[PDB]
Amino acid sequence: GMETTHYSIAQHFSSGDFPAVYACFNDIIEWNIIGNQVVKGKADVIDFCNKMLPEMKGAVLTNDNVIQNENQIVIEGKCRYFDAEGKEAFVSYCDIYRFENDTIKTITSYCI
Amino acid sequence: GMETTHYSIAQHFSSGDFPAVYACFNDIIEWNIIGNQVVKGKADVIDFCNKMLPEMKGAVLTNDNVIQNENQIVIEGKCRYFDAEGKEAFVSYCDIYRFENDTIKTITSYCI
Repeated sequence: GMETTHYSIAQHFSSGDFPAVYACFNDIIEWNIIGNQVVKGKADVIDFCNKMLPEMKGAVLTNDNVIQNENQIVIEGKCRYFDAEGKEAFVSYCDIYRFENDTIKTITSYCI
Repeated sequence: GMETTHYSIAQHFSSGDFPAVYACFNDIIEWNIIGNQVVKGKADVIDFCNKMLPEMKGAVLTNDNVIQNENQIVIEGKCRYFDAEGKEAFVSYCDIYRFENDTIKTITSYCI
């Protein structure tokens, strides 16, 4: 049902596998990366995700926790990557999805 | 009912009015301030909140959005405060509460 589809979409996006869910983007999707920027519209969000994709492919992302209602879903997780000293580092993230039926209407990401 | 009580508790904590909800803390409550620290146990979390309270009283906190299931609740908001130049600044927060019936079991805060 809808709950399982939302769950899957969110899991894929949060873990960096953006291309698996581009077809689920609303035409006017917004991605609000808190403290950074808001990317708006299907084409601009897909292009931004594609620019970012190699960084995700080189990193290791683990989704840790999920909070789901009928409409909105929240995923916490961590992204392991390597810093300037070429040393291991971790970004802790919280991604919040608002769906409009089976499309992603908004994504809000807190990344620390 | 339970949903409205959880909602109220979370609203008060997220807006910095910690003393209104100390009586709702679980004995082994944990507050995980992402990228900072984990404060553990009722007494230590209350003491930490009390140390922080004057900073909250001098700031202006606005809860913007809420995602609630039967158990866990997520509040997004912003805290307006003044920086080193004595200039206005804003921390964007996402607070995630896990309840154990009517007690707060865990709080996880992402603050940017």
